[PDB]
Amino acid sequence: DNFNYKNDTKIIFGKDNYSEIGKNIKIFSKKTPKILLHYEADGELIKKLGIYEKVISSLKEFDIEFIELGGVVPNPRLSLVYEGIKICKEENITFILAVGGASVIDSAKAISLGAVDNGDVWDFFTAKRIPQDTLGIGVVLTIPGAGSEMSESSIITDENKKQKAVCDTEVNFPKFAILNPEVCYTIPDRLMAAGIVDILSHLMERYFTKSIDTALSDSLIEATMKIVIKYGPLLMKDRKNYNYCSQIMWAATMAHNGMIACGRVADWASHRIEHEISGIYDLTHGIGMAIIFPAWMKYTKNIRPQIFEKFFKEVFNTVNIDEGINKLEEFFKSLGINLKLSDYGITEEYFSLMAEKALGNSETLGRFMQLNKQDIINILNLAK
Amino acid sequence: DNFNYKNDTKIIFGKDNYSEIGKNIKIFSKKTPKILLHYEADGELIKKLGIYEKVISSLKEFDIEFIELGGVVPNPRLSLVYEGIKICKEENITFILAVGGASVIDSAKAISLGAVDNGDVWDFFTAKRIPQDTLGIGVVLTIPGAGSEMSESSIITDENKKQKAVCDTEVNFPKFAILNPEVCYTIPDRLMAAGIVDILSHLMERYFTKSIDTALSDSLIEATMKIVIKYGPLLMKDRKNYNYCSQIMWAATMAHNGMIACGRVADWASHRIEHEISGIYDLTHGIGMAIIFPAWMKYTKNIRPQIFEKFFKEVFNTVNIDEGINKLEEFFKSLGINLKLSDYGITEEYFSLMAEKALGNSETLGRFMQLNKQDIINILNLAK
Ligand SMILES: Nc1ncnc2c1ncn2[C@@H]1O[C@H](COP(=O)(O)OP(=O)(O)O)[C@@H](O)[C@H]1O
Ligand SMILES: Nc1ncnc2c1ncn2[C@@H]1O[C@H](COP(=O)(O)OP(=O)(O)O)[C@@H](O)[C@H]1O
Ligand SMILES: [Fe+3]
Ligand SMILES: [Fe+3]
Repeated sequence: DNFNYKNDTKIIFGKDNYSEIGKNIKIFSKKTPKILLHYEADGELIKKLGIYEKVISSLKEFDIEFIELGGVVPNPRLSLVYEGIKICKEENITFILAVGGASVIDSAKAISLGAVDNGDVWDFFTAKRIPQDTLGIGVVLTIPGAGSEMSESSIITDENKKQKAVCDTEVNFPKFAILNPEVCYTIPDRLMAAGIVDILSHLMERYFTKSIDTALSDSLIEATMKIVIKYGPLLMKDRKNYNYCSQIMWAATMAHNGMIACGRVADWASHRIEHEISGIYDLTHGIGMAIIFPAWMKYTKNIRPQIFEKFFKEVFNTVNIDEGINKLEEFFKSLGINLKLSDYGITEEYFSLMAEKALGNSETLGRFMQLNKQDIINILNLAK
Repeated sequence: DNFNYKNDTKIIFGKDNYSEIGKNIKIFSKKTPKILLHYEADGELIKKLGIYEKVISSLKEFDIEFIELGGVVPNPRLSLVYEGIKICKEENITFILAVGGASVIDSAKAISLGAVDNGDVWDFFTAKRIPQDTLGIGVVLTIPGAGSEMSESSIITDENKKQKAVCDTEVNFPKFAILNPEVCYTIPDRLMAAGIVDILSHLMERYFTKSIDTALSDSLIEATMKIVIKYGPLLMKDRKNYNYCSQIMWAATMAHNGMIACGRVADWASHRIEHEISGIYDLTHGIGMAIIFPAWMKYTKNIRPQIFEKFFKEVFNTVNIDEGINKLEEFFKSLGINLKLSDYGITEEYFSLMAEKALGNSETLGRFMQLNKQDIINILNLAK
């Protein structure tokens, strides 16, 4: 149970600090800076929220020239990376400012790769060549989900082949990421609640593990989880509260940190099951992770019951798995979330279809518990 | 209460992995690698422990040429950095492997600065010039104290001026740090116990703070502290237990991480008081941090009692400060440590002298509580 850890992304955390955009562009861009401002669509949100302008007022404040590129799709297209690469070689862009969420942060990362490369950028997603440099990006995050602002991955889709892929390498690490919890305020309720689940789930998938000798790390993952459990409901009912937003945003960041999860095997079973509820139904990840995970832990409560007893003792102050599973259920409902799939008029109709697609060509699925097709149907019946 | 965080030092954590020395030298040294092996004195310990050879067997395993430099003093001298710089320009050393503890890790860092600089290296400790590059170092840590293996500081002393100084900049960050808990085994008892106190103390100095809105971070610092409290005594009585050593070593690393302490004001009062007990008496830091801190928290128990109630609830499972201060006292004794200065035949003789030297030219000392000369004498009388 050894492990390595790197993460060089600079964290600029806090509020009323919009100068550090400029400052940090100067610090990690060569020569004189000239940047690309990247965002989903035509600035429609970042502008409506007032980030756009205060962004611009930072660049002006620092004599930073800049072209803009827009038109990002929620799952972004190499269509537009080929666009942005042309522009960074054409206009000698020396640095890119991702303003938005993970799917512009993703597109930004892939432009930063090709801006510096001689060949085609797919070869870096194709598993053909391993990029050895990028220009470098700074992110201004508007929504604390998934942590692409601090990761080494980029998730793009080739729509004319519509084969999607990813590229995972230490070059993709942002040079810096601005994190202001104020951006949490304008987020809609059901989307805020699902992002609080994503954080807890990210933590639980690493926590529930067959690994041993993990006490310290157990403690840290417990601490973050417990904070998500305490504050998530408060933020839900006090959306503009900077403190509440700071604990939550900071929790999501730490959840994405391999210092606290350090040499322990993550189980992705709940993720994959949910992936296929979301493939056939219009349903938000986080909401599906609140209906499935309790189903899954109910079905896996016999593998290492001790590590379940521990979980619920540390986090819900109780040694009975049943009582604690229900407290976790109750905590999900305290963020607006109905706990069953029937409640979303999802029926048993495609449980079979979903279970086959989840397993694909494998026979089982999972690490904590190896789960086969009928196992998965049982879990879906538990969550019905 | 905003904050920034960077740390690019690569963590290689674990056991039976001595190849990664070689591997990681290849990865972060230009061209073909040729390195400097740096250590205290003439390899006397690292060799006696068998690190020396398994080091060499990694470099041979990787066709890595290398000169050696030895002769480090516990508080190291620019005498020898001027030596090692000459050799890295002379023999085109492209990378340095610090094998040892913080005072060779320190000397290594200062050689890495000058190897790449045109002028004198003092100017980087003098506050005259701000270095903009180093060659780069890898550390193999033999003792988990102070965390210089992951810091940006280097503490050298000019003995012919015998003015000591430091240089703190993002270039000093090791490229990688090998951390194998096995190195804990051979450490002597009183020195292992004091290093367990250094870790707890490092955490407590950041915990006890006038800052607010720090719940998540409170939780993480509690988690680590609580682990140091649970495992430290076990490691003390089972010195070769890899699990126990892994939690403790990993705790010290995290204690040195500004993700868990994030935008909170550290109080250095206990450090400074202890510094002057150690200036006049032969006494190990960690042991003096176990006699002074309880004295100090007794004397500061009225500032924000709530944050004391919290501390002892989360860490010693009790809401009474007195009961908990005594549990912390008892925990110190459970590692071999007598709790009073009288027990070391330290008398009240220089309490006055020590209090004046601690304050220097300032009138008070501290952030949690402003402590004046008599205040400090009171704390020393509490610890007598
Ligand atoms: N600060 C914010 N306030 C309100 N809505 C936001 C904010 N950030 C993102 N969104 C919205 O959330 C939806 C999906 O999130 P997205 O921005 O694609 O990134 P992620 O992939 O990290 O969730 C988008 O339609 C966008 O409208
Ligand atoms: N793995 C180890 N086993 C035994 N003794 C050690 C080990 N590492 C360091 N020491 C000893 O500890 C003493 C002081 O620690 P030092 O190595 O100077 O670094 P640090 O400054 O981090 O404590 C030295 O005299 C050395 O003999
Ligand atoms: Fe997930
Ligand atoms: Fe200290």
